[PDB]
Amino acid sequence: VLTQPASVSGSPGQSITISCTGTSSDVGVYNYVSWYQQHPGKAPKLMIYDVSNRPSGVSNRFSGSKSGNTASLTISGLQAEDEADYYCSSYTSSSTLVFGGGTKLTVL
Amino acid sequence: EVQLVQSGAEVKKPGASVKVSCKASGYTFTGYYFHWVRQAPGQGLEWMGWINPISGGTKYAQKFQGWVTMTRATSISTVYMEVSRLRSDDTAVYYCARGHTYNWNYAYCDYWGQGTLVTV
Amino acid sequence: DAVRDPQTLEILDITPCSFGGVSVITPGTNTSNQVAVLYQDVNCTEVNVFQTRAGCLIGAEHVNNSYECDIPIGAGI
Amino acid sequence: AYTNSFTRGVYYPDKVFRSSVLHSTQDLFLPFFSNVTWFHAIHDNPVLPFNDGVYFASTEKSNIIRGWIFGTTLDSKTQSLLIVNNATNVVIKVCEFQFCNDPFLGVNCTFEYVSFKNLREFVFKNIDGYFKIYSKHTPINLVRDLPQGFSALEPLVDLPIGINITRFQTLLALHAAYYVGYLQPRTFLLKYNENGTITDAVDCALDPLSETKCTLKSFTVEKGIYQTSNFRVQPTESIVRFPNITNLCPFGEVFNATRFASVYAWNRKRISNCVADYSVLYNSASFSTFKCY
Amino acid sequence: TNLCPFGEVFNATRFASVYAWNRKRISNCVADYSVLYNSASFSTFKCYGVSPTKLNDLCFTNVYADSFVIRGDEVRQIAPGQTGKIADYNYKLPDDFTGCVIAWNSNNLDSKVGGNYNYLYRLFRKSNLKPFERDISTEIYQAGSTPCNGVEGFNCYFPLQSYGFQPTNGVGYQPYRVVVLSFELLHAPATVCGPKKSTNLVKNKCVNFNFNGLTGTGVLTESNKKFLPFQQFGRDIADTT
Amino acid sequence: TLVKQLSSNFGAISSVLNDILSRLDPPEAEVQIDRLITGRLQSLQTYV
Ligand SMILES: *[C@@H]1O[C@H](CO)[C@@H](O)[C@H](O)[C@H]1NC(C)=O
Ligand SMILES: *[C@@H]1O[C@H](CO)[C@@H](O)[C@H](O)[C@H]1NC(C)=O
Ligand SMILES: *[C@@H]1O[C@H](CO)[C@@H](O)[C@H](O)[C@H]1NC(C)=O
Ligand SMILES: *[C@@H]1O[C@H](CO)[C@@H](O)[C@H](O)[C@H]1NC(C)=O
Ligand SMILES: *[C@@H]1O[C@H](CO)[C@@H](O)[C@H](O)[C@H]1NC(C)=O
Ligand SMILES: *[C@@H]1O[C@H](CO)[C@@H](O)[C@H](O)[C@H]1NC(C)=O
Ligand SMILES: *[C@@H]1O[C@H](CO)[C@@H](O)[C@H](O)[C@H]1NC(C)=O
Repeated sequence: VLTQPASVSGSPGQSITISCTGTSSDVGVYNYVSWYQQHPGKAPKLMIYDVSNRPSGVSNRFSGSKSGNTASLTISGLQAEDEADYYCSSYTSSSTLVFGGGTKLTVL
Repeated sequence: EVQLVQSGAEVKKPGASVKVSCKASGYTFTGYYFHWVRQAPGQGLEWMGWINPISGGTKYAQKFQGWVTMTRATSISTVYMEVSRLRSDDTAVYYCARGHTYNWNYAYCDYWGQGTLVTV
Repeated sequence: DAVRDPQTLEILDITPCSFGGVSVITPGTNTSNQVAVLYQDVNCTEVNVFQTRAGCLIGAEHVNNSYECDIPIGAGI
Repeated sequence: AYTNSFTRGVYYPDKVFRSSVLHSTQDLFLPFFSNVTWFHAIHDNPVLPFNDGVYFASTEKSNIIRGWIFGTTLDSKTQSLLIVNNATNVVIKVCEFQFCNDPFLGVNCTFEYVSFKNLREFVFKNIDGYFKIYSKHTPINLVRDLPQGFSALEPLVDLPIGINITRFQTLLALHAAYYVGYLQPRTFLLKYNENGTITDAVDCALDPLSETKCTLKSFTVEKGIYQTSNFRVQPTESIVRFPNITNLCPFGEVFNATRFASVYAWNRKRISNCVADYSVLYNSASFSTFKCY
Repeated sequence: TNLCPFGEVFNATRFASVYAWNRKRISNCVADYSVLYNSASFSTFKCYGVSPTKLNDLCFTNVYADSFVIRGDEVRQIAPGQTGKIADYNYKLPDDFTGCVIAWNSNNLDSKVGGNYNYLYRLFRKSNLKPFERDISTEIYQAGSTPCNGVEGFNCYFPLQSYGFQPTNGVGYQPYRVVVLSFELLHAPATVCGPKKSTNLVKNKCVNFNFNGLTGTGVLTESNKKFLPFQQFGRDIADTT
Repeated sequence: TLVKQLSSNFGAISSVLNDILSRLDPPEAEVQIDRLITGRLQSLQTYV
């Protein structure tokens, strides 16, 4: 339902961004975006809830944003252990949870 | 701390059914929804539905309506998810995940189980 | 006694609603079951009707002939 | 069809012996000379409201009226009190009965009990979940209507059923006219004779002479002028005025604050000029303690 | 001769939750409350209108028995004119309450490891609960605009929630059983009388009498006052017997 | 008039003195009684 780039790459120490595009029934206000990080061979963990809020133990270099019907995840000071699949997720139609297609982040 | 322990990996034939279990601990079992999310190999996350341990209220994903059943046993703190009439496209890692208890909400699945691989 | 309207600054007087005692004028029930009713200290408005200084008297017929007093009502009636 | 209740629907208000006395009591009685709806059982068993209590009367020659049903829906969804006098058997049940679309008699229970020429008067009333039944059977010689006269009804049964009763229906024996009135919290002056039998009564709200009789506590009034009551004009309608404003109170930042100061350095926030909704907190039910004076 | 089955009530093996609070109408017994009173196994025993000792030797016409399981912290709420969760949405004694209320610790019986998910309590409602108003309805109340359609949702989930009852909790956070007595008086004769033994009656002498709890001093003589069958007492102008 | 007054509660739980005493302990019965004493005392003074 939500659209993400299939791949994003960057070098250690750089900033990368991951886009998430939805509609007025999901990402458009009233709406709140979440982000999941899925390390290779592991379950997803919550990374961002409520557009930009971090659970405890999530570093400040992960930041979320939302503008209209789009959202973004910014990762500053990129590390090797950031190599993971990233999923945006959002509430839809005041009925259902939807996901993005996933972005594989690779570290060069 | 929240723990979700799922049943082991399964293989099925097309046309068969599979029932996956998710054992919960480390919180008030009934006080929170359980989500099921699946992931086909090398593919994205697909929301399957939610179950309320109180009474047993469910809502499924529209695409699985008529062949997914979610149940719970409150005595053992276990949620079950059954899929019937399986096809090769149902080959996935099946995750249970613990969420909030207010139905209409964003970011439902907070604490995820280890995942059950089912191959069809 | 009076209040200023909180929305529109005018002064309103508050006069408590009309009330008054009720008397029933009756010959003994050993004679008749019929009665006349006096509404004390009111006008024949709020309430065979005769307005007197005593109040509004209903049920009694007003007669021109004077007589010796029987059941007294008030102010010479 | 309607009729004149005359002086009917008077029952013993309690179980105390009294004699040679005029006793003033307030209870649910049938108002004197009120209208009662007249139903026919010749050549008629609708559902009537119960209101606060019901007077029921019938005239009999062949014992056609054989029961009563009391409840809200009378359809197996709720508990419904059922009284059946089949032949010589007063049977009372309070089950969630499935009643017929048209209940009649041919010629989750909490309780069960088993025991024109005839005027059979009844009073059915509910106080704090107690279903009180009064009745009086008396010989009559009248077909047309309720006979005129006075006769008090004794209580027979008091059932602690705890049923919410808003409607009722009758049960007719099919191979006897009946009336429905309603009770009101009327004050009556009841006259008990030397044998403790109620022989007469005054409805205190029937007319000014009755009001006189009740004021003087007598059935007989000497000639004169009497002060009996006080008239008041009643209000019509309400007027609400408050200042037209819209600003809200920042209770959010107070209660949901992220930082609190210690007790000795206790903080203060003067607040004014709001619209306040305290019920959001009151019913929040997230507070271990909430008291004030 | 018959006695009150208090055994099966108090010593019961199973209790219902507060919202689905049970009732047992009891009548026609000989009652000994002192067996409980002096049992000294009860953490709390209070009531209003009657001292225990004085009620033991007294007759009553009708009594009810109600029981449930609440939290320690909230025990105080079972009293006339209280506020809180239970007072508002689960149970509310009438102000002029004349019954008797009892509670003891049952951490050894009702609590279980991992948290007992049995007992429930109602949370929200549009209004206050009337006296003895039971609400078993699990209907999803709708405080919003969108239709509810039964499903649990973004508006007002079940007004029913289960305690935790972990045994590892504090004092106030452990279940305390409760049994609410009710004592009411009507015109019907007192059926549930105390363990008192009658004496013979002596006529035409000044005596200290007690008939079904009704006391006084006077001379008892035969009379020709013809009581109706439903009448038990006659009265003087002074409202004395 | 004097006689009838005895039957008033004057805010006590009962006009009947024995019914208070037979149901309440002294610390509570005293309160109820004081209400009746006040009422009755007042009644006599009026009559006199
Ligand atoms: C009053 O009426 C009675 C009839 O009940 C009669 O005997 C008596 O003489 C009457 N008295 C007067 C003075 O009218
Ligand atoms: C009754 O009202 C009229 C006006 O309709 C007035 O002329 C008259 O003086 C009033 N009488 C009394 C005594 O209030
Ligand atoms: C009395 O007579 C006069 C005529 O002289 C008339 O106007 C008036 O209405 C009469 N009043 C009564 C009380 O009958
Ligand atoms: C009773 O019914 C009659 C019509 O038969 C009607 O004139 C009268 O106003 C009614 N009275 C009351 C008090 O309902
Ligand atoms: C009346 O009904 C009861 C069932 O409630 C039945 O036992 C009885 O036999 C019936 N009739 C007679 C006359 O016995
Ligand atoms: C009381 O009853 C008897 C009949 O047993 C009768 O003789 C007497 O007249 C009655 N008294 C009254 C007040 O009617
Ligand atoms: C009440 O209403 C009008 C707006 O229509 C406004 O001019 C006036 O100031 C208001 N009064 C108060 C006290 O706010």
